[PDB]
Amino acid sequence: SMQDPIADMLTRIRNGQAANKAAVTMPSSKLKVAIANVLKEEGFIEDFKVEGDTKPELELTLKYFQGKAVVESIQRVSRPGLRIYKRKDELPKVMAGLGIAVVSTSKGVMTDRAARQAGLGGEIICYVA
Amino acid sequence: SLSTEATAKIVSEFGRDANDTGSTEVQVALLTAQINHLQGHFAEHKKDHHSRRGLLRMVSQRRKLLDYLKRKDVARYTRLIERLGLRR
Amino acid sequence: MLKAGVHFGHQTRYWNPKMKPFIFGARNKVHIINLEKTVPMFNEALAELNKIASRKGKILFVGTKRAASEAVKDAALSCDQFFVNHRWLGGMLTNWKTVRQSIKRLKDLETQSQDGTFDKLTKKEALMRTRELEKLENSLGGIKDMGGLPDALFVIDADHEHIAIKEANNLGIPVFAIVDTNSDPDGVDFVIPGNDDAIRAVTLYLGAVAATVREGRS
Amino acid sequence: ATVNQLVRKPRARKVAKSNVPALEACPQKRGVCTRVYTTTPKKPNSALRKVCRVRLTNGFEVTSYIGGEGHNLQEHSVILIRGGRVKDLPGVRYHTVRGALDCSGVKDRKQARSKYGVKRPKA
RNA sequence: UAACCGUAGGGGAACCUGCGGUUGGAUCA
RNA sequence: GUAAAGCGCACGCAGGCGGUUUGUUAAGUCAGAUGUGAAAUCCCCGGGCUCAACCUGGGAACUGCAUCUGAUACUGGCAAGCUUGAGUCUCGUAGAGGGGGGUAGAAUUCCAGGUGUAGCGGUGAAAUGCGUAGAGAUCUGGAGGAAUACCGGUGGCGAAGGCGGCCCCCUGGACGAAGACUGACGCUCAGGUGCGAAAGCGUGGGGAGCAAACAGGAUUAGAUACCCUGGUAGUCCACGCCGUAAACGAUGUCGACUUGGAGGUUGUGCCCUUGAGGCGUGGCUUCCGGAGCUAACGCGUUAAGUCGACCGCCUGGGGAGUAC
Repeated sequence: SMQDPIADMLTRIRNGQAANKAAVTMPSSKLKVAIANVLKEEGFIEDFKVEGDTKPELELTLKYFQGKAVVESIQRVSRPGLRIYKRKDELPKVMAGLGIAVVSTSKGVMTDRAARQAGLGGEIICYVA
Repeated sequence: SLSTEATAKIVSEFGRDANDTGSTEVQVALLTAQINHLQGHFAEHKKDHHSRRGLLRMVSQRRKLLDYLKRKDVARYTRLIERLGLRR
Repeated sequence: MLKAGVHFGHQTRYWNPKMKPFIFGARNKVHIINLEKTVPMFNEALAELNKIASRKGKILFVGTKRAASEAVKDAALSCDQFFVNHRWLGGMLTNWKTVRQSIKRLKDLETQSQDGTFDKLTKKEALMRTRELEKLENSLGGIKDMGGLPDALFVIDADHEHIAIKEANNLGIPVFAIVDTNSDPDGVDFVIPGNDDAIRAVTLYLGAVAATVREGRS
Repeated sequence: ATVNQLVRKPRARKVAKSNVPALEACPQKRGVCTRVYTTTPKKPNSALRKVCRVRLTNGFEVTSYIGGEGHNLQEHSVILIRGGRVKDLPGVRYHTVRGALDCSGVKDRKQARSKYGVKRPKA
């Protein structure tokens, strides 16, 4: 959005899923693609690309196993006016461990397990189940 | 609103170049005119509120621009407020 | 540029605020159903039918509508499955228990003409009894082969076959319906935003359904 | 509300109103007994019950209920208020302790001896 | 005497009347 | 939304929040470490009173504050930018947007005069009332005030309240399109300022119709009403005040997403533009309705669906929006 560009990413992804869409598109961003990269390895998204050397536009591909979709849970937490910063011993564990939790570390964007395995903390980004 | 022979006129007096109808120095100054000119209009009628709403608009809108200059080039601010006899 | 060029749009401005993300864009009185938002639905639904058909399940095609009745069996009956092209009885999915009872007197009614057991009673009597077939063999004649609730229900228009879908989501029987602009897709777990009408729209997809189902079980 | 709207004016409490004039945070209070009434209950019930105005040690006057199948208080006898209001009797949100001070206690009662005025019967 | 809100005046009492708004009005007005 | 709850509507200071890129900083933040965080409680493991309560060793914890060494993804600061947000310019378009001043035609009432004659007016009936001092009707001339049939619409404009005859003058906003320009200059906004139907208030005007009050007639058991005959404030104007309404979509403003159908109104591109016309592409707006949401009714791309930023508000009924 014009105020919360990251929160929009999640919404556009979840809104697409519900509508059984194929691919979601929206303006890119260092953090955005960075986040989009994680869900990739996590198998939450098929692939992802962008267009524009001056006018970048993210391109994500939704995913679904059977009748229902894959990403059946995606919400934010560390939003503006109410940001969240956890330690290496406070990091959340989405769905008892199954779901992932994106968190920006001094090393870069990671997941609840990722950063933990490292032994460092960062500003939580969102919960993906 | 404003006459072309005036709008397109002033633009060529504050623009740091040519046909720069965007430049704050320009737009901002362009606002004072339609404002000062209307003050003579509002002197009469008075009860005409729906027109003052727009008047106030361009006024605050003008200020929103002045604050910007101060936050982009201190000089340009004090360098323009004089040419327009602003601040009062 | 493919066959999906027959169900472009339907149902004027009556629409339904819910059916929006599937609207190509209103134009010339009525709107259009964004086919690009229909392509995934075009198969995603069929995929499950193809998958379930392999499990040797059941499929009931509901289409009480005239322009779909006579032209629905060839896709269900011929394909040997289940369908109801008439007034969907009240409970043929929930109160099946007592409903099946009607099927019996229908079956045993059939056997009457089968053998010489038809030349019984006054010539008039046979007539009074034969009428039951007309109704029975019609309202159930295409469901008699269902010795128990199905596993998935594919209904044409989501509006007309209203009650039909209702009972379904109350028994846990998945529903694959081809809704429409003025349709209420909130009751369909597998929406197929297409022209609920159009003599061609119905046939193509309807027949296309049995297609995947036919060899669904390999 | 919102964090901001909370930082300003958070969540207010609620001063618990303890329906009891003879507060002082006590299990009971001593009285003097102004008189002995026999007021009638509300609309749902009938039969006249026994009550009595009490001049609590803290001045705070108030009528207390005199439960039990047998009254025996006087217009000067000293009783002990306890609590527990009574529906049928409005304003009467108290009861005189049975078997305490200058009061008496139910007679011939063999059940629920603790309550009322009785301590181990004729055996 | 459709009701209600505002506002005003009047009357044993609910309330009546005027002006504006509302549908939280029945019957095809 | 209807249960208690969106301020009547705007503008906007403080405050909160802030599109995209690179460098930089290292404040937030994260990592390590050093202090300190009294002991005792609590907790874990383990000891002694025959057990327990109890007593007791060590640790764990004390979620904090500070300091030091780092890490630089995100937030913040600084520098230089970028253009899609926002804005400026150009040229068009529609409009009951506002303020001022004119002006026209229909009708009412009244004044005068002509014709003409015993009724008119009113109601469910009636009666009050007006009529032989000549009404009513009719026709001619004149005075005056208020409102603008038809077009008028499920229409349009406005922040809200609201805004309809035609003409001129001063003026605001909205939208489209080729574009050109500025370069995050933005969103929200307690307090604050301003705008606010009608009724009402002050001064001075005006006053046709209508009409609280008031007065007659009728109804009725009564009728301080509904009905009828009259009628004052008021309704109208100026200027100042009052600020309320079921000030209602009973639904705060801003932005991004999410099937469809029929229609309305206004701009623009295009099509043998040969046409009423046909195909798109924007603004605003009706009705139906899918997913979903919902306690249900219902809402449904103009959401009451999925989200984000800021603000207002609610916390059982009565007492009471009352007392002070």
